[PDB]
Amino acid sequence: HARSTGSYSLVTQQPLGGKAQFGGQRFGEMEVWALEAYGAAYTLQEMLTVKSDDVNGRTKMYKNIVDGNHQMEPGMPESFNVLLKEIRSLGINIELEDE
Amino acid sequence: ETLRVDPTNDRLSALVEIYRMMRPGEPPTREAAESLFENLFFSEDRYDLS
Amino acid sequence: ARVTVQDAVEKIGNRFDLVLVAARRARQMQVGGKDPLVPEENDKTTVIALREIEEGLINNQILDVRERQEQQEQEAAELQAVTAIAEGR
Amino acid sequence: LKAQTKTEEFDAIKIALASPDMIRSWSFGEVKKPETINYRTFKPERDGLFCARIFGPVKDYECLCGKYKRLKHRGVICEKCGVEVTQTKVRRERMGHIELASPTAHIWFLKSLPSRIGLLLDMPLRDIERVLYFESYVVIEGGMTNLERQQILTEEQYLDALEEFGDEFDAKMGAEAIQALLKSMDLEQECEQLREELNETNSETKRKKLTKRIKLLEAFVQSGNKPEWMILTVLPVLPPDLRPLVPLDGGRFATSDLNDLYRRVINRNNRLKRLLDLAAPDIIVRNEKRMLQEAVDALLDNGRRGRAITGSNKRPLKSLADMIKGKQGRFRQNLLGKRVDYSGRSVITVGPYLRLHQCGLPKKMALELFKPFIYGKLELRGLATTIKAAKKMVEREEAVVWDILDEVIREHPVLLNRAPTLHRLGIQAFEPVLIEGKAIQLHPLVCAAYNADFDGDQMAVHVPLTLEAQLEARALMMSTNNILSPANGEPIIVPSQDVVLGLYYMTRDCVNAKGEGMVLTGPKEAERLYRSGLASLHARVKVRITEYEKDANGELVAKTSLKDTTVGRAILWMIVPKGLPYSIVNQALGKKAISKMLNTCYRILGLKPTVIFADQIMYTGFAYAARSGASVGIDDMVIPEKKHEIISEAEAEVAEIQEQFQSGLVTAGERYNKVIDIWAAANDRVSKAMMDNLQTETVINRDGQEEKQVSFNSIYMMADSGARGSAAQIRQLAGMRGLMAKPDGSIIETPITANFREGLNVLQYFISTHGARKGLADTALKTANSGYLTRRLVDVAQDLVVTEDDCGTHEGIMMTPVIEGGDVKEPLRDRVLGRVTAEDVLKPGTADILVPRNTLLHEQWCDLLEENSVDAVKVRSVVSCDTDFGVCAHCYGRDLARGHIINKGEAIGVIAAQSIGEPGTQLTTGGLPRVADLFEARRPKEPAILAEISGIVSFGKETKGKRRLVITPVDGSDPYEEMIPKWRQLNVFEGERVERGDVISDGPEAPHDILRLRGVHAVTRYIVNEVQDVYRLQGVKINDKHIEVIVRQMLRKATIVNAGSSDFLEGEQVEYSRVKIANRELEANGKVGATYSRDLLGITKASLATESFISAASFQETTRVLTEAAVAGKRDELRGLKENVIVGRLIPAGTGYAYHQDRMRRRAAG
Amino acid sequence: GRTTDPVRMYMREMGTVELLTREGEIDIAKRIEDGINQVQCSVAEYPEAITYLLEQYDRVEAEEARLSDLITGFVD
Ligand SMILES: [Mg+2]
Ligand SMILES: [Zn+2]
Ligand SMILES: [Zn+2]
Repeated sequence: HARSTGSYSLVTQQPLGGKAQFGGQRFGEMEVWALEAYGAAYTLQEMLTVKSDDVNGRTKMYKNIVDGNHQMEPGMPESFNVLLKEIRSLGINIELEDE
Repeated sequence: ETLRVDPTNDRLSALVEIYRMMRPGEPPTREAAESLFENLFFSEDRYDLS
Repeated sequence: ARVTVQDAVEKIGNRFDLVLVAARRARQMQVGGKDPLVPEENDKTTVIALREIEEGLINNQILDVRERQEQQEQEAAELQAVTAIAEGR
Repeated sequence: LKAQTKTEEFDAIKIALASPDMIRSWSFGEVKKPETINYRTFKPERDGLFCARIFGPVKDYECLCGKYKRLKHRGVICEKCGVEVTQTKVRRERMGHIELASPTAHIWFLKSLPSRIGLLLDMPLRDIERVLYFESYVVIEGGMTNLERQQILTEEQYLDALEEFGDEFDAKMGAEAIQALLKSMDLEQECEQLREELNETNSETKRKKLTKRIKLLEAFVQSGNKPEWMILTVLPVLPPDLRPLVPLDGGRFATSDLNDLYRRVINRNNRLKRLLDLAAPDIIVRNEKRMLQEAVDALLDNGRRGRAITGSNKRPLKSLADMIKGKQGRFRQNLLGKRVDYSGRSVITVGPYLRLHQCGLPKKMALELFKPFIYGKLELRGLATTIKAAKKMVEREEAVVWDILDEVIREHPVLLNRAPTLHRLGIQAFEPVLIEGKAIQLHPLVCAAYNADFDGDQMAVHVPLTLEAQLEARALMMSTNNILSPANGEPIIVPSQDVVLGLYYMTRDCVNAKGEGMVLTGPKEAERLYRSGLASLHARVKVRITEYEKDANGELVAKTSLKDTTVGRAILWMIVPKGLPYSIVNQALGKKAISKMLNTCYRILGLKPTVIFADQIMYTGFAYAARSGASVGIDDMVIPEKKHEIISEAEAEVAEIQEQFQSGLVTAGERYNKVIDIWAAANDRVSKAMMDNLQTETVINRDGQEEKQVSFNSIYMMADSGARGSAAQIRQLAGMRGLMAKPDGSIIETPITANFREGLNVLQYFISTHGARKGLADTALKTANSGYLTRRLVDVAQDLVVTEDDCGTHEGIMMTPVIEGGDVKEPLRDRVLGRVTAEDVLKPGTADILVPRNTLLHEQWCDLLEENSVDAVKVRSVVSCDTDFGVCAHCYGRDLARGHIINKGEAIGVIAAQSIGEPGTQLTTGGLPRVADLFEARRPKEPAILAEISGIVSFGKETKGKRRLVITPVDGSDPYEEMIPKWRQLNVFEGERVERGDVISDGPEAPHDILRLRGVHAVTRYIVNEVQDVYRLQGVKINDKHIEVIVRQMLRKATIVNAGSSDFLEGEQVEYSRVKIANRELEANGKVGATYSRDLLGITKASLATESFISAASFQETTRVLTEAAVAGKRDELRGLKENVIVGRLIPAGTGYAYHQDRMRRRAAG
Repeated sequence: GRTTDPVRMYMREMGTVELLTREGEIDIAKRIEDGINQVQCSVAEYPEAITYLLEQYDRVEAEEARLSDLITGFVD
């Protein structure tokens, strides 16, 4: 199996096969630790932000990949962004401070 | 010594403590305790070892 | 290809900062602002930057210096343009 | 400069209780109806859970009514039905609210184990609930009449009390009552009064609780939270798209359970309002209020009261707390895993042709993976008009695209990963080599690191998109850049099986073979002699060789001589680079020596030569092993001729002991033991028969009659070389195999007399089956145990990262060889290697400093230490490091995949945890559970006791269940008297002096003790040595370092004794504390500095305390963490790994360490 | 005791109320009649209550309202 940019899950925006065009490989906790032992921050960020969970960063990445500019303008992963709404849906006020 | 730990006295008492065990919180009734206890292991309907 | 980056790691100690510096330079080349300091073998900007670290003509100090110069190189151009903004008064 | 208003890049995060107005801030409208969608036109019914007016447009940039459809109209609120036309994405954002008729308790603050509303009001839970259900009346602000403020009354009691006192007395019931209680509460006054009461009365019982509660109160005050907020006035509604109604195939619909819940809360709420305007009796409106409470509770967190079930379906509906918690134990969707683009996977194959730095990548896979790169490159050179045309080109697979793919692949590494990722080598970067076929090819030398067999294991590929990822992969995760295990400096690139059989068969010698005794000019003509068929691969021969030694100063010396060697060793020597001596290849080259070859090569010539060397070794190994024609036949397994006789004699023994049992000469049990002993001894005999016969029996002739050497038999060469097979399995092949054991743990007294070379009958096989099944079960379980352990470990360490450079302390532990009971179970050289000296060390004579204070001891320094007789070296450790909130590289060690000192910013805790965890599969009170017991600090079952204080001791009082022990210090006061139960056999001499930490009894001891009585270095030594005993008994190599960092994380907290700033008994960070008393020792108070006592917390216990709450919410119980943090208004600053991973930004370590540092210093500054 | 499960704290709370006798129903209904009729009569004794009805019927015949928005009908 191989996938570049496929379809995406609705509830949380995440890679999902809808065509039998397969959903991406699942990058788990242990793999994250494996990246953490190495000094690689950017591989990990791109792994859990732009390559997956960022509804903005993914396309903005694609355009750069084709333009010949390798970068990432990551933004915030939609999982955590949903978690904020889920927490705030209760009587719990969770805010993002400062600058 | 099992009897000395037994809170009950007569048949109705035991049936009360059984019915209130199986379906607790709700007020016990004579016909209710009898019905339940007879319905558990003694009813051709609700019980079979075959 | 560059099989082992060890020599570059020798040139700048940290080895994480190696990734950083080589990155910054690799972008100086990839986004077209500059040109290689050493023959490109078809090596991608990734490896070209590493060769540049290995040959000791590129690191954080050198880069900061160059960029700091270019700031004044543009400040030289705009010199009349921005002073024409005396409309501030 | 104007600070800012709108979006910056945020730091930290805050959590707290929500005001009604604060809740209204988020809300863009009130949902007044349970209605969802219209049922024909599927458009949202206005003012409902799904609403275009409140939340957002159904379709992008379009009004609901349809009047304004143009992308131009944007900030416009439609005059018909107000909907601001904007992207439908905002329906995923905008929140809502519901105004509840009656107040309502928030289930999280009612039912959390330490009930917040309860202990804030100093009121029991059962009372509060009894009041909430209208099952009783509670007083509020009782005034001076008859009654306590928090006192609870009944119907009749409330009536009587009301008849007596009309006013100046107050009582309510239900939610409104509790809210009235919380609102009326004055925290400050309580503070003052409680401080006074704390001061006045002396009882442990009184002031313990007193101080606990005052601390709680002042904390809640400082929070910014006002108690009323635990009772919900307004209830926020979650955005529609986070609980969608979206359609399916067959015209069917599917929706989140929250709707079912929310709807209910609305209905009942509205109904309650109705029941107010209709002036209903109390009994009704009460029931409606309770129902509303239940509905809201079910919505927020379901399962804490009734567990409501979803419509038409038995399965309980999922609530918001269940949405947050997630599942698979503790996993928050970052933790369990996340799907990732630009990736793939497949079955893997060999590819021995590969250099160690590359891997075979299927063409199609590389095509689909690099697709955007290919698109961009195709129109970069102008082979495609536009991106669309590029797609059509690669989709047509036009011949021209393959070369473009060859371009985009070249310098662009790919990440390879296997299924059970344990240590960091579970993921490695490779250079892709385009290969026809659907299988991934993986370099054999790497197969060890992945623990990847070829039996159908699959591997996954990931593309390093951003430039920084390419350089991270190439300079960090690259294959050639990790040649060494992070656990120990030994090479992980060690040749595996076929290759080592190759080199073993290569340099070996038989007694007589073609070319024996002759002489050759050099290895070239030795090989030339061999390939032509003149000389045998193995024959004793003198040949001239030129070796090199770099032993000059950075300079290679050369020397030539006639070496007595074989033909094979001569040919092989051609590969060995430069400064290595010929001595290394002149031996038989087993799996062990062939490793030390690579190792020495690395510690001498550096990285590159070691890499290319290793590659060459693999190639030649495969080649020559293939040439050798090694095979396995049925006659390759030789059974002893004396087997049957051994069996017979041992069989006589059993009938002898049996005859003795028949005559009663021996008891049944003693009989059993006897027979079992004779059978075991027999097994040993047959084993040591077949071992001799198989090993030496080649009996051959050189120029004379005879001579005998080690056998050339296939299976023996296999087992001996280290390729595959071992004396045990070989023993199972030829000699009899074992005496099996019945499930209950007993061992059958009639062993398996047959073996695999012969047939096993019905019984023997049936009995073998249990051993097999228990084997598979046990191993499959120990995998899980290992994993759980690594989990706990990384949880307890993680954020530990090398931060400062040198803390500069002379502190360290004394390193001696382990020297256990025999001779040297582990040397000094291994213990001190790659570590750094705490202070300068002496020769046997002095004012001669061999190693000067803190210097990395590498192989040369350790060998210099070995030249001299020095038996002891004090060494800096990560446990003693003066640096707070991390470890200085100077205290850690050099150890890495590279020999240089540890880099600034590498995250050591994680690699330590991984290093301990990976080998855990191989571990077998004792064992892996013993390790787990150790790291958990658990007090053993039948522990010993250590002398509390030095000095002469004696026995006192009498038998109550404890016979008291009275200690007598020389100068100091006596009063320490410990109660020791006397039915435990003692050790301590009634008439002798015992040092503190001596043996007052026997049995294992709790490390809490060892820390307290013996000291910190003592306890860390105990942990490291015991766990290392466990691992080393299994043959596992793990450096003491990692264990030491784990230990440091275990001892992170301590409990103060003295005072002058903070509270007395508090468990707290020794980082915080030590930095505070180092700060207090000068300036401040002249010295008010407080004494502490170091504490020992188990790993699972130490992982509990984490400053960041976002981190804690991950692996701990989510609900409790969120509540308990929300009350104190705790502000998470991030700063750690887990939290930053969760929030999705750069890791504050490694490559990212530069960023955070630059940010960390900018913070709290000018 | 209270097992929670609000069905119960209802069932037991209403179960206290004693069933009505056939006479008690008529008693209570009579009480209702008494009560209401009091407020009706009290309304009848208010001058503004009359004048208002007048001003409203003058608006009904003036086509500013309908007869349904004032009276449900009289006795008749
Ligand atoms: Mg396998
Ligand atoms: Zn409209
Ligand atoms: Zn240190």
